[PDB]
Amino acid sequence: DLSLLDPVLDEYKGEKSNIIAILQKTQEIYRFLPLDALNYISEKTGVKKAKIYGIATFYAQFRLKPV
Amino acid sequence: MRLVRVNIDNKEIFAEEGKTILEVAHENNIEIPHLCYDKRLKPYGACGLCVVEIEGSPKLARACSTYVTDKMVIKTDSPRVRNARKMALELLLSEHRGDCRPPCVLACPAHTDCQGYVGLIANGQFREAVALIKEQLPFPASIGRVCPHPCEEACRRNMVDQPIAIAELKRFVGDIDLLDDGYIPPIKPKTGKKVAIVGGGPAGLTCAFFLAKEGHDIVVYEAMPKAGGMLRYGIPEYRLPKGILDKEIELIEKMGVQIKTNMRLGVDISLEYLRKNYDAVFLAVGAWKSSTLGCPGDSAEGVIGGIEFLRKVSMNQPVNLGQRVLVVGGGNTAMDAARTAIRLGAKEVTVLYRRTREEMPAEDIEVNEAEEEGVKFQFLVAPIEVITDGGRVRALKCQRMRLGDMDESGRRRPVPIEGAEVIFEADTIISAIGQKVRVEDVEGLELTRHGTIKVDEGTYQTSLEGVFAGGDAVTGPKIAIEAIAQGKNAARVIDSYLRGKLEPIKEPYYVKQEDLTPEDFKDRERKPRVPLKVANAEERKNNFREITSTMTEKEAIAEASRCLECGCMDYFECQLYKYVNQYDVDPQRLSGYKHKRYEPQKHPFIERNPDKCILCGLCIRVCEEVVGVCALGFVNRGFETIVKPEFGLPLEETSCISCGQCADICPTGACIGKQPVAKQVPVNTVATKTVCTFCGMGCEMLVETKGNLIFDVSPVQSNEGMLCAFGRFGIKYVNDKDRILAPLIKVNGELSKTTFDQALIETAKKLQAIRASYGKDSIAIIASQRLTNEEALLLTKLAQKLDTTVIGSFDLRESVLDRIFGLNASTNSFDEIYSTDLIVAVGKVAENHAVMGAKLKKAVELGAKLVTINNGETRADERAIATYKIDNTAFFKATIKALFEMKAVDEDYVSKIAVNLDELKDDVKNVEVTDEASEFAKIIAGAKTAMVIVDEESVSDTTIGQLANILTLTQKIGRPRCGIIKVTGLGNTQGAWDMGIRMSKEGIVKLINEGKVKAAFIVSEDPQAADKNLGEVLDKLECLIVADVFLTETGKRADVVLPLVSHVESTGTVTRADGKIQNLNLVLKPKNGLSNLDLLLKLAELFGLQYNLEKLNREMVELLQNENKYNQQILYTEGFATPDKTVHLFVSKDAPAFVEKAVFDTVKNRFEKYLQDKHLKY
Amino acid sequence: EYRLPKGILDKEIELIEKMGVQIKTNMRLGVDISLEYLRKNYDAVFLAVGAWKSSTLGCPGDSAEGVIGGIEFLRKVSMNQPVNLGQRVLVVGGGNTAMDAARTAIRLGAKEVTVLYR
Ligand SMILES: Cc1cc2nc3c(=O)[nH]c(=O)nc-3n(C[C@H](O)[C@H](O)[C@H](O)COP(=O)(O)OP(=O)(O)OC[C@H]3O[C@@H](n4cnc5c(N)ncnc54)[C@H](O)[C@@H]3O)c2cc1C
Ligand code: SF4
Ligand code: SF4
Ligand code: SF4
Ligand code: SF4
Ligand code: SF4
Ligand code: SF4
Ligand code: FES
Repeated sequence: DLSLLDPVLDEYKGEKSNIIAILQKTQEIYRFLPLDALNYISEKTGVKKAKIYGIATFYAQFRLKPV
Repeated sequence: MRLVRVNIDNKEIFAEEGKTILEVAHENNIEIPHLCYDKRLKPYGACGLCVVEIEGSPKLARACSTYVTDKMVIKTDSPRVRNARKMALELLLSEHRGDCRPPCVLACPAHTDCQGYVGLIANGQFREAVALIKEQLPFPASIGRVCPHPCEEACRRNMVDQPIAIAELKRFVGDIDLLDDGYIPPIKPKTGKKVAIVGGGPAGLTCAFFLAKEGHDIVVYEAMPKAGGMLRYGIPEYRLPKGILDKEIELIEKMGVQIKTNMRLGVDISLEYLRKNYDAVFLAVGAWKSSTLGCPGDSAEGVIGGIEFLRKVSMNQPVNLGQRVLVVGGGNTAMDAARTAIRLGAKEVTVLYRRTREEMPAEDIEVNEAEEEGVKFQFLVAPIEVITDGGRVRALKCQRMRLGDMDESGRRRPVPIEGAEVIFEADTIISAIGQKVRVEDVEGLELTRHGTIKVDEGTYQTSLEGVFAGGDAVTGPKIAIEAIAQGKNAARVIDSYLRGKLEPIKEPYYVKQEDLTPEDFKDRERKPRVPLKVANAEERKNNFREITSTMTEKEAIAEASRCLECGCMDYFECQLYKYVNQYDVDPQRLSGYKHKRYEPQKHPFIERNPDKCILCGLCIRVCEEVVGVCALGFVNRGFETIVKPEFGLPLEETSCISCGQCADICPTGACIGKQPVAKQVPVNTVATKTVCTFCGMGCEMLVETKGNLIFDVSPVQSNEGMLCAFGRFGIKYVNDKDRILAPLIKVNGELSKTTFDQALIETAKKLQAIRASYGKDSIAIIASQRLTNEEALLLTKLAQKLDTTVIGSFDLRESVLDRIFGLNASTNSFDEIYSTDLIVAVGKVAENHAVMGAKLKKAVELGAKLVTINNGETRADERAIATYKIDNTAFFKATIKALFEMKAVDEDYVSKIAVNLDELKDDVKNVEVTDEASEFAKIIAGAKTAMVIVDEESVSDTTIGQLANILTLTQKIGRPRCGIIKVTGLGNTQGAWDMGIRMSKEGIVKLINEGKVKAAFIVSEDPQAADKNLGEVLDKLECLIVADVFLTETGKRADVVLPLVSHVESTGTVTRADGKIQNLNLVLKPKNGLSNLDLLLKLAELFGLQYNLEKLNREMVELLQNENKYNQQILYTEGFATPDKTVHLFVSKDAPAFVEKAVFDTVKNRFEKYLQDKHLKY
Repeated sequence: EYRLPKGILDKEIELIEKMGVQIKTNMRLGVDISLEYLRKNYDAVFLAVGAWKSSTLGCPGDSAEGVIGGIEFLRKVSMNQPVNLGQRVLVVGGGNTAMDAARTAIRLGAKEVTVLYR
């Protein structure tokens, strides 16, 4: 699913400096960061995809594997 | 500004303020290591190689970030700095998984670039392979014939099927080189130094070869009648023919070496003579005294030394053999003597060795071959007595021995067996148990206990000052390549000594992979080795004809294509290797866990290797800061960090545009750009600066070639130092083997090859027949826009000679700017993008031209304002203050009306400089002003200076005319930093238009359709492939003549097909999109020997036109001057080029703003099709 | 050219020039060079000008446009100069000039060529 992130992306829109918060909410929702969800975030907010992957994999709290 | 006074390495410098220490040291010839520093990017500070010690500061300061202040004392080579850099390099090496030089190169005693010339053979560059061999081996063919090839024992292909036939390939290329005139390396100017070399063997000849290259005067004193050493008087003719040796020695003599034969040291020449009249003396006498049998009766007649017997045989001197011959020994001498005796008519030849077969110093192949020829062997047998009856040897008594214990070698020691004795009947006994240095030749020298000359290791210097030694005279009997390596090292040392400073040989440190196992090559394709052609044993045991024969060219290429390419492709341009060589790095002390993350990729251009990444971040920083695509990024954190594309996807699945900047900026070969050649090979190339011709930005580049093949392309650090996908990677068509090199004419309804004269005659007669039958203006010339200015001018001259005004191009769009301003040209230059206040990028400016996208990014970063007008998404919309998505030119009419309404147009001045203003006001009086148009008008009016960048190949002419109107109304034309710049689609569109090619595709097609044009002369265009609808149009031509690089789909239907050459094979002049005149240099000579200008000049001379490059250049200069366009950075400064000298404001009806069109240029269309097939962007 | 290729002629003339003969082209007697000049600075003068003036038709209207001399037409064709041919060509004569002109016109794209001999 991708509509679950629709409110979060609507709350943190207008500024591309809130990507960590969006990633944290996605991590809470899906219990992980699927590549399709990262793609949807990258498309919706306008931040480059490599930046998204870097910020996601920087922290040990974000894990990209299904539970 | 202020001038700061600094002191770097005890040298006072007066630098400028706001400069880093790195820049000051670079501009003052002080070397500071750096790995993560680029001039276009902000400082990073990762590698920590540029640390320098600044007086007054306790910590080492990075030279890439610290700014020079007044009264600064900087030490860039203090021991603290050296230790810091060495530790950083050791830490970087601890995580490095690479191979600086392949195991084949390291196993060769001469360290010949085996991978290099093998790969050059696999590409068809035989002369380059020979030249690479001669950098370390002056005798390719001779050594390739006779060498145990230890390199094949270390070849990594042993782990897959079978080691590469390196010796066979070297012999093949040596034979090719000797067949024609041989290759002589360049000779440095004469240094006035005389060197005396004693001995004409491999060591002495190698020293002469590598000292004559330095410009010294070389004389070689040789005792024997002919030079060659044991390569001539040792190795027999069936293994090394003497004609090859003579040819190689003649090649050496062609370099200026004077070989005085029949001169002996101590007999004809004394050592004092050489020491007095020569600066340096190199002794290569070799071991020329065979060991005696060491048993009673060894002096009996019928016992002869092995090397003496072989020398007598080679010299054709009479020897005394018999029916029964025994050879005592197990080396090369014993086997050669046995086989020579077999070929000299001996009925039985038996070789006696004191050890067993396994410990035989001779090669297994030689022993097996001798067994096939008929040599018998006795092992574990040593001589103790010679039974002679009447002064002649009758037999020999041997004592059988057995392997008792270990020895000095540590393998096994043979000891005698008591009570075991055997009598072997003997008519001849050849004692070949080894050779020793002749004591007479080495008089007055300190001798090693073994009998060889004692020299200082690493300097090859004897006890006497100025006297050097090497080869078998120093090391004892070894293989020939060891002697050649000794000669080369001694030559380098002697050159250093002659220059004044004697420096011992220093062996570089290489990064090598020792954890490799065959399981790493389980996926490689298994290919059979080249067969060895060996003469039949029965037929070869009677003559001295050569046994093995050289491989064929097809077999050589197939064998060289089996190479695994073990060595690093970035070896000759890796800076990490240079730095670890500059510092005494000890990597073993810090070696530990090392990542293995390299997985092969399918990208056709860029190859990434995580195992050689030093994580400097340069690729990421250049893809993000300069290019602006941001397709790379860091992944993970800490020791696990890795540079990966977007979401770890393959580079083709990301937004990467294949510019190659990441490959060009990488220091340590982790990211590389694949060479446009058949087989990848790390070679030392030569770089020539030329100009890209694939669009009008005219980016300069350095083409790096080796032979007649292009091996790489690098950007020039002019501004952003960037190249797009085309300029960087589409140069691959130069090496393409599908290029036509000979003309084709229609015989019996089929195209077949002919000569240039006949083809050009046929072309001229066909054009003349068309003109005669169908009258004037019946021949169309459709010339590509990648030709030089001279070629376009010559085509215009020829069109005048054919009485045809149809001179145009299928890539040419209808012009609007010459009807407004007077000239179809860009008003300003690319240098005013940075200094303009507002930039209006119209069309796919960033997408089509990546370099222009980077330029716009830099300009906006500098302070400019960007407004992008397009229909779809653009990469420039990230930094644009206003973005407009339009599809009609009503937007520009509404903008004009909005400008008029807010009184943003000074009507007095505009009416003074621009006629046709009442009609424009009437035209825009009825359109409806939208919010977007009003905002754009407010932006345009509020800008002091404005530049309109228009992608000509994706923007309709109505849009260009409307933008010209907008610029004229707001008075943004004819002034510095204001104007319109057209980015043309091809390299020389502007030059072609200036020369006289000004007919669009539509006009030519219409003329053909009406039947007015009956013949076409297409120069490097592809109407058939690019457009299907043109296929019927080309059916209306009676005669079609095609001048193309490739046999295109439109060249297959022509009557005459003339071959063209690439732009790197043709010198001339091109014109940038802004009007700048640039020079096309000659990177390579034309493959067929005829340039495009030469071909067109021949064709024109067939019509009576006497022209050349200089005359055409002069006419081009006069043409540009007559239009006031020559060397003018800003156009219409004084007045516009219309006859009224006023602006004819563009009044027209609405139309689509942007158009999508194909590319008719052959090479650009082919590369675009290639990129589309590979799913790549640009 | 289909009867005598000009490459062979060029090679033979180059062979002649290799003997020391200096061939000054584009020099015309009476226009660039006067006979007095040659008679003054040369011991002997040999004139090999040849017959280079085609005969006119000798009938009224021979000067009308579209009527061209045979050797002049062949010289224009050989020099690759543009000639004004047409669908219909008639050659008046019966010598080598007439046949060469007819065959050249056939190869130059004329639909029908007719030779008129008295
Ligand atoms: C029978 C035989 C077979 C061999 N087969 C092979 C093989 O298959 N593969 C391989 O790799 N190697 C082989 N070798 C080894 C190779 O031939 C030698 O190791 C190599 O040639 C060493 O060359 P060098 O210059 O040290 O001395 P050499 O070539 O032995 O001699 C150098 C020169 O010194 C000259 N000289 C000697 N004394 C004087 C003096 N007083 N004044 C002036 N000049 C003098 C001699 O005339 C000679 O030309 C073989 C050697 C022998 C003897
Ligand atoms: S990247 Fe440089 S240091 Fe590493 S193996 Fe290749 S050449 Fe050697
Ligand atoms: S000279 Fe001998 S060791 Fe060196 S590359 Fe050739 S065959 Fe191998
Ligand atoms: S495969 Fe090629 S590069 Fe590797 S060791 Fe063999 S010859 Fe050298
Ligand atoms: S080639 Fe691709 S990844 Fe490399 S710098 Fe260019 S756009 Fe970025
Ligand atoms: S791949 Fe990128 S980060 Fe790694 S060494 Fe090359 S340029 Fe530096
Ligand atoms: S932008 Fe144009 S000139 Fe520059 S490299 Fe690309 S194709 Fe060549
Ligand atoms: S820290 Fe300055 S170049 Fe790396």
